[PDB]
Amino acid sequence: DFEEKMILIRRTARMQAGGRRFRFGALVVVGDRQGRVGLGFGKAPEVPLAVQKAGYYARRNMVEVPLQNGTIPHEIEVEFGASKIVLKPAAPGTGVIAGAVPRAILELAGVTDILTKELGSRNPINIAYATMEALRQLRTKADVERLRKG
Amino acid sequence: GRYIGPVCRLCRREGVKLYLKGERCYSPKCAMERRPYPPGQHGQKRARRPSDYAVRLREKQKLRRIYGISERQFRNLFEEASKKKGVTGSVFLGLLESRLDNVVYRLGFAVSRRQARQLVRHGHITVNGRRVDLPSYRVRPGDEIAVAEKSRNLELIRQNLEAMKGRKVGPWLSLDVEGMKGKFLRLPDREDLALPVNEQLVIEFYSR
Amino acid sequence: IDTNILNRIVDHAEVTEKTGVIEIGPGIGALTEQLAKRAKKVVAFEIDQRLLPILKDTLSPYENVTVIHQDVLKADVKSVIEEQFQDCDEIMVVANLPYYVTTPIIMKLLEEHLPLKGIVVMLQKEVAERMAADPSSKEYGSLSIAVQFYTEAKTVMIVPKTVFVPQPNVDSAVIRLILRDGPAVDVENESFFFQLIKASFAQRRKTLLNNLVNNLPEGKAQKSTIEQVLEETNIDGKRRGESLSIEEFAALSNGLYKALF
Amino acid sequence: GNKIHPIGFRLGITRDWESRWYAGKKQYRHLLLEDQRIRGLLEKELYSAGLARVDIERAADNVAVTVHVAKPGVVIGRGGERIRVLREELAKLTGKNVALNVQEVQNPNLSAPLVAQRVAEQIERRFAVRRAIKQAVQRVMESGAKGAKVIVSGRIGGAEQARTEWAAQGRVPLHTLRANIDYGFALARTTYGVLGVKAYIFLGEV
Amino acid sequence: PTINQLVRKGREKVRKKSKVPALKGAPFRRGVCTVVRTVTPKKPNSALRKVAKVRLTSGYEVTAYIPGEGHNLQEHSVVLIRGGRVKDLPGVRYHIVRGVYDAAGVKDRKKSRSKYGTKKPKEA
RNA sequence: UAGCGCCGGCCAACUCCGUGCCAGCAGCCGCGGUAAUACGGAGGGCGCGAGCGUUACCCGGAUUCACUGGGCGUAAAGGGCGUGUAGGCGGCCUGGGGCGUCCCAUGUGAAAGACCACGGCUCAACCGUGGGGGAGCGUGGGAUACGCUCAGGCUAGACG
RNA sequence: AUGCGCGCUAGGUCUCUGGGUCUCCUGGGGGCCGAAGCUAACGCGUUAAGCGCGCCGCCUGGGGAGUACGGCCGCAAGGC
Ligand SMILES: [Zn+2]
Repeated sequence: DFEEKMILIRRTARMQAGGRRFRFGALVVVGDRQGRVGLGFGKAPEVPLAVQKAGYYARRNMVEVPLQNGTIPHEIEVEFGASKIVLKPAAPGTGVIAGAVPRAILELAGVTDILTKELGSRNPINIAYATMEALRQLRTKADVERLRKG
Repeated sequence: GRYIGPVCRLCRREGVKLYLKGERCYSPKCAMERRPYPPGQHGQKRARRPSDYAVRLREKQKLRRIYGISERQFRNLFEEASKKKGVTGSVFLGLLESRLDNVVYRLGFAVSRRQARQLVRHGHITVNGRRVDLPSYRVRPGDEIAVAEKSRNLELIRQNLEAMKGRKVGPWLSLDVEGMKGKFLRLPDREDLALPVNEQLVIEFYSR
Repeated sequence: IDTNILNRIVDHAEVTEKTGVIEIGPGIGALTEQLAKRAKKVVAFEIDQRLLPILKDTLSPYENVTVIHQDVLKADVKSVIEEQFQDCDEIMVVANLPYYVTTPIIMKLLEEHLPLKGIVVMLQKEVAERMAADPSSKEYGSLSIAVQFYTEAKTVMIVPKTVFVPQPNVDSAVIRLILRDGPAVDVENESFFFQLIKASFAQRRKTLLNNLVNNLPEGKAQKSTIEQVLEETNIDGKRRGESLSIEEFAALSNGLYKALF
Repeated sequence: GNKIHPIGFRLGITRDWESRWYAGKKQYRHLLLEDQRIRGLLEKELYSAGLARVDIERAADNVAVTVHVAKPGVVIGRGGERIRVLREELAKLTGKNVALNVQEVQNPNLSAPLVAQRVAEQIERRFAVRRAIKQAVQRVMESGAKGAKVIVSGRIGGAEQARTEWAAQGRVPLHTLRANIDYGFALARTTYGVLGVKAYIFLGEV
Repeated sequence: PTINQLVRKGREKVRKKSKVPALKGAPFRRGVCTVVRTVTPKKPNSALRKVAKVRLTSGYEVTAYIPGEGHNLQEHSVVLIRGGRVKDLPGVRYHIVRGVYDAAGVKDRKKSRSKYGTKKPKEA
């Protein structure tokens, strides 16, 4: 039912008593292109197991996005660790102006027009988390009105 | 200079029928009905998943190959569409469909865009009662496209417009099948065109 | 591998312990394995040396599956049916075919007059439409006429692209072709029957007269005879060409050749 | 290391002797020689059908050979021709009116020798060792078989240096007597030398 | 820093340093060869690279790299010098344009003729 | 008349022969010691096409001089510490002036170039005819919230 | 290895030194855990490396090098 996307497989190693033990980490985006996005990071000693785990985690940790005309209600600027993401609403017929990682995240959201920029460190995991936070921190006119007026 | 050489190989590479050759690509011979895999020695091997760049490039190449125009002219048209008002995609498609050769093909004078280009270049086509011999000419809503009096009896045009009897033309066009003439009414919509192209990828490609 | 969908195809074939099954181009043996557990006898034609060990290994637990290393075209199918299927009533062909060898592999089987009951295969959706075409659907042509003259065709469903792990360029569809009891229409002049069928659809958007007179030097010489015979058989070269039914072509293949044969 | 034979560890209990008969000191070695010859011949001949077990018993100058095979049709042949010729061969070998028997092993995925010989056959066909082992263990695990383990010796994929692969799944308690562990060995002869395949299967307790 | 600090001092611009001093703001130069010597590459590579010594129209006298399979660079050959640096050879910072003055295009190229300046083989 | 570059990752495009750390390739990471998709040749493919590549230089990516838009415990970075000149900055309440600041009217901001519309070259380049816009500066008028200023007060900073 | 000044942001605990109405309340100083928060991490956390404002001094890859040259100050070694 949910679409799946792949960001990175990385093979990390740790030393043992005369040799190396490997473990694979997988980053996965899961979305329905209607305003639901999940990001999963999964570790396993074997690649398909890692993919499955990441998919599972993504299906758990889901985020709703307030889409209107396939864009973001308001520009945002979120720093996670040493990574920084800048999102800006765009007019229709603009497309997703983003790097590989932000594009991967935002495509499965249903966003069709946006401008983005990465700042500071560009470690993909941190960028992915920062994008997640920026998506999680969005508000509509209605939400803000309810908060203020009630 | 346009592209001269094998054609249905483009059909194969792009993975969509892309009616370029006219009649053959309607018969069981379009080369999509036999060997629909890309050409070459490694045409039928399990390929790695395409990159973002690859996806955008393929989309752009497909859209360009449909109309058979140079990359330079394509980029110029895209720039013009970008600078204009409204949606880039819709305006871009409207600009690609306003070409004289494309309009000629649409109206049914020719079976293919290449034949239409040849007819235009060879002076068999008139616009508002004046000879125009340039495939890249841009027509505007409220223009009269007709076949030159001299060429009204040529076998090609005669049989092409004989086959257009009791056949529908695009909603953004009208045709007087007996009158050897047509009419351009308005810019075609995104919905009007049956293009197998998602122009969003073209926009994204040119953003880089 | 395409999971339970394989078991679906066999389900559309309805084979049992009564039946013997011919496999054309098994590959790994995904379909072959499923067929083996449901069929009394399975025969396979494989010609690729590299995939042979894998296919053999996949067939290790089974015994009622035979593999013959020879191309289908060159080998006499009749003899193979004679030995391999001595003790089964229904003889059926279930296969998935490479893109190049789709139609000719069907035509060889149909021309040979094999005791086959049904051929349930996976082909291109386009080819599936062309084989099973109603009149004047733009799918009507030589393929449809030939197949329906030999075997009744029925497309079951459409297999989407989003099935295979490597996603292909064109969709697939599953068809059934049941061998008719004798020729569909009585005509002794089979060769010229096919000549007429293929000539009549030379130009789809042209008329019958154009597709008739242009073909054949004698035909290009004796124009009037064609017209008068067509009017004799209550047909005319004006309608289209694509609107004719099989029996109409039977009548024409009788009359037109009766004029000169 | 240096694990002892899991069958020899359980000859008394949870397993049984393959050969069951009696002979005095005077006429022991001869019977054993005949028995070994029979086993050799059977291994040589019936390999195609997937032999898993050969049982020999003696009552009074008689031989009751029982062969456990995955595919009994191959052994029997057409109209009982092959079984008959095999019986003729065995009887010609030793004038003891041998009585051949054929049994079909139920669920041939649950016999360790069959698994071992299958893996060896796969290796002979230049397969990928690790993937084959994983698949074999998976197939054993599917149809019950509380424990499974497969070991491939060394000289993997025509390498220069030998190494052990070992894929296993479930409980394989080699230290418990009441285990009922079924064990199977195979030897895979390839162009770059020989390989050893060992399979352990664990079928419940008591 | 504070706005006052920036007003008083400001930000110093960064100037790029030319990697081709000998050229003196020209795409190419003409020189005369003096020494034609084969040298050895930095650690990970081991070969015998052909290198010329060129005195230019400028005051500069620099080592140059001859790209190709074989050359006809003698002790008095007039040559054209081009930008570009060899990663291995420690000191060379220029290439030689093949097929210009005295250097001739490497015999029997078929794939990359623009570089290694050679005429198209008249097919028959 | 159809060429030119590329086909290890950046970056779209894969196999077979020749060589065996040699010949060479190279923008970076690096490929070359007998199974080279990285060198050389073929077949094939990709991109552009009367052009295609290379070198040189400028801006961008460089948030890598950071006004928009960075930092200084250990990554380069707090003066060895005071006193203090110029300079920078600065409580609460009233009133005048209107310098900064803001608004309106107006002169200028030439012509070409830039944007929009319409037209002539058979279209386009190219050109023409109109419409605006424009930082800044002049001149006249207006507003007093904040900053500056002048006058009168207050005690929460400072001092005794 | 932490420039100076001021305002705001849970506490607990141990000390040195004053005031009171004196189980306790209230100031100034010196340590240890730890809210919110900050940090790449270690850690900091009402004595901030937190949240803000003002002013000053510094950094722009690593060697060459705290070198050469020039200048200033010292008897000199040397210092900037
Ligand atoms: Zn085609």
